[PDB]
Amino acid sequence: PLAKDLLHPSPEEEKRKHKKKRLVQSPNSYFMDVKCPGCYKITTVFSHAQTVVLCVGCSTVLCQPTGGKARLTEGCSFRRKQH
Amino acid sequence: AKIVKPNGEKPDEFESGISQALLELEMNSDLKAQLRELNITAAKEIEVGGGRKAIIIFVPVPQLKSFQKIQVRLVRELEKKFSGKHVVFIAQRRILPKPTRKSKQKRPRSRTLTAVHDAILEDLVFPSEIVGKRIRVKLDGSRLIKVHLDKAQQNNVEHKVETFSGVYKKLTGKDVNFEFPEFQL
Amino acid sequence: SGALDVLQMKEEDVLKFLAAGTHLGGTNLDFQMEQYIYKRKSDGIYIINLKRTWEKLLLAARAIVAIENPADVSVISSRNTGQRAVLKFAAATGATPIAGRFTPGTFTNQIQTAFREPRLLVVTDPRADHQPLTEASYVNLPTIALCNTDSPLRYVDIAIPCNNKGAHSVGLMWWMLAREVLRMRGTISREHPWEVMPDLYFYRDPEEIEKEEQAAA
Amino acid sequence: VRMNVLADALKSINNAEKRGKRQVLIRPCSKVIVRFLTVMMKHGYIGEFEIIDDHRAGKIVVNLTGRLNKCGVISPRFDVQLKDLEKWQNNLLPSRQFGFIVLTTSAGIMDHEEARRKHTGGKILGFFF
Amino acid sequence: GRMHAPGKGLSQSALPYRRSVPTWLKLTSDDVKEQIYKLAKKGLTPSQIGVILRDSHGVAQVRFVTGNKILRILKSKGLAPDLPEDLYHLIKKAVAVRKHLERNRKDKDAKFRLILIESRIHRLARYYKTKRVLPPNWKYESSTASALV
Amino acid sequence: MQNDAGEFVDLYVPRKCSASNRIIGAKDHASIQMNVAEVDKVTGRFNGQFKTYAICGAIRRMGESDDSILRLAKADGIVSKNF
RNA sequence: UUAAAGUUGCUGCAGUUAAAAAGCUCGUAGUUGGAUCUUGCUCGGCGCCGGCCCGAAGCGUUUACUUUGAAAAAA
RNA sequence: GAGUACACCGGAAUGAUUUGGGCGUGCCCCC
Repeated sequence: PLAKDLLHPSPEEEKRKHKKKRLVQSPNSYFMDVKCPGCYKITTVFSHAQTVVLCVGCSTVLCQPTGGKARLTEGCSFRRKQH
Repeated sequence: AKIVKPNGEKPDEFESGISQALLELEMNSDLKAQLRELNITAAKEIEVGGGRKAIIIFVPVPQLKSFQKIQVRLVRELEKKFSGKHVVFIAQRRILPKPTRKSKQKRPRSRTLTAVHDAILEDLVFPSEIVGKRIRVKLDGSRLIKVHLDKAQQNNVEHKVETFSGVYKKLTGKDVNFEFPEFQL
Repeated sequence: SGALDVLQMKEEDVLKFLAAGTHLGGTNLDFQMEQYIYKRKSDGIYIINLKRTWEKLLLAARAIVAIENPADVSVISSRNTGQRAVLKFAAATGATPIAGRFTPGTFTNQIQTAFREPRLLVVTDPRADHQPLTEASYVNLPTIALCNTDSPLRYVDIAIPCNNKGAHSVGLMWWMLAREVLRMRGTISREHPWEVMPDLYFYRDPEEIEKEEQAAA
Repeated sequence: VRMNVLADALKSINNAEKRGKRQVLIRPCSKVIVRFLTVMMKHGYIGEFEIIDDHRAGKIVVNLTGRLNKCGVISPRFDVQLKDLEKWQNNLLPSRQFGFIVLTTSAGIMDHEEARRKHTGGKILGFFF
Repeated sequence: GRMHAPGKGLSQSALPYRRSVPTWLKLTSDDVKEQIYKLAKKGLTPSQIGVILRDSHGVAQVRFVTGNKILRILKSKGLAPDLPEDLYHLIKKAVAVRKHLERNRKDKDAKFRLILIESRIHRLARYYKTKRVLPPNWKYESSTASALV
Repeated sequence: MQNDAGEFVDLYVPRKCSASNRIIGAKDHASIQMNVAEVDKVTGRFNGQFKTYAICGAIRRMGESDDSILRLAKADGIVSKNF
């Protein structure tokens, strides 16, 4: 349009835009925390896990590598966490 | 007491009194495992706008990370002792001169003016870290840097922004206002 | 409409809007109508925000009443949906009506019989009446067009977003624009219900005309 | 690839001024660029402008007005003297009553009239009228 | 655009604004340094060490928890390889392509890819010679891989 | 335009557009003389004074005259603030 | 032979169809290259009681650019 | 010591007593 404000946009159009084309450099990834129902403790796994990740103790696999976000093993719950 | 100086000047009686206050706090509380090996360099008196006042605490650089993890209770203890003076913690860094052609080992970029001012602005706001900064260049030519802070720890910091502006105007001379964005985080 | 609280939805204008259907539009988005809109839903009908429509209806009413003489306000329609509405609008306000087959060169060719030099143009639909919008470029004519979600925004000055496909919607909005301009002129008060009939500005097909006049007395 | 950052910035702000956009995004930033629009805004050709200060090369958003005709650069940066300044402004400007030449000078980046009245000169940057 | 390809791609990492060790992370510099030491004794590249750390052990970036990046620590010990990993991977790709060529003689496209790879390795080797990393007498021919795989 | 004498010398001054702040030429026939009637604050009837604006023809031909008139109404407060 | 020649285009030309971009890629010179960094340590003077300040033998990143001077035959 | 829930102590409120746990600090397990 003619007069569109670029000082501060709405967060919705910030989320539709590409991460490099945003007003500030903000990644589209996060860190998540999953646990096996048969196990007890909690491991922190990146969202794009990119490889087979194992919890220490050699019990169950957790994530499988894909093109984008990793596929979680069933029965495992994740939480969106902020630093 | 615990006041050290790189040169040969005895500290004045006001900073000696605040040092004796620090010694009676460490003798009072059970923090002697870690505050005993810590030191305070100097302090000043700042007359901010209105009927208020503030102090700056100079802390030497290599044990600043030790001061980070105990900062959340020392500020509360010095407000419960004397509530008429806001305290802040500022790491003391010196500024090496520019390598002009009139006048030597290389000057590192950690000691330059922009890096010292960036580190001072970072260490000025400890419970609320910097999420973004914008610079306003006003019509007369003067500059203005606005600082964005996260939504976490807002209940006790919003009344300190005038003191932060007064400290940063006294130390550097640049007008700084503070804002709190909420939609991104 | 101003910050004063005399020119908003009382209780019933929104009810008339939801009954007529001035809130839901077409099925394609327009880049000049990205703010006069809320969200596309399932079944693919975009929903027009209503307060913005009310504010531009006040703006169009203000622009009409701002000029002193009402005889040189050309109201234009060519589609069969709003032939009666613009004629009774010109009867109510005192405007000059053109209804069906607008002659080219009416504002440009001056030696012909159908010649007029007006001051304000009021257009029912921008896509259907693309010929008055072209003739409004050569002479200084501001215009007001009741726009839609699927209407290009070319040579327009005040856009009122509405569904200009149903006869009830255009008849009601032409009627209430007449109501607003006669209220602003100083003849109609806001305190009492003066209203003649919302159906009095409605176009209706000859088949339903015949069957309802045979059913009724 | 990108070599003259000021040329890209002035081409972008010239396109924004031609199409009537009030604000424009300039993707890289430099001290020479912010000093150039400091000269422009002190002369009154443009208005307020922000700097998106982040950990990369910054971004500049400006508040344009209608007092701007064209922004240009001179590439490569030729050096001029006090004798040859009138030769440049005779064939680079629309009139002798307005319009300015910004040139890099050891006393600071500044317009042609200040460089005339303090008797120094240097390499050229661009023009605006 | 790319160096030897006509296509243009916009796909890279986008590091966040904030420079801080996260509060949920309960690791100091010393234990993650010892873990980097252990995975270096395993025999991995700095890329593999970094992706393993950020995948399994919940670190944003090593540069934000230590004072410097991985390769400066690996050269601070002294067991880091004399051949840099980019040019080593280029030698491995080049010898794989060349070995594909001595059995497939009538393959012009693979010869073209080998020419592009030799261009890449010469262009990287002149930069490593400029930055005083390699001896100036080092050079690559068509039959030198057994000395450096 | 002034001179060194101190008196006006130009024959007339042209108007200014209210959106792009350009002038309107003598042979540009797409200009607007829009007037918006402001009303009394307790009754709502027309008081007598107008509020004029001007938009050049290129902004009309691109099609952004309506949002321009909306921004001028926002600046003048004739339209509601929240909108 | 010069201007008109913006028909030799450095200012300041053209390359879809009028005169015209190598069939395409790699490749050493040549050209062009992202952001950032704000004066002091042996001799003696306009004054004064072993002394304060100033002056100075000695040194205090090289380049391009820019400004002031010298030296620059006459017609 | 288990880490899904539990068997327990030292500080601190009222002379003597002690208030469900988990590590993903915020929502998960027994009522």
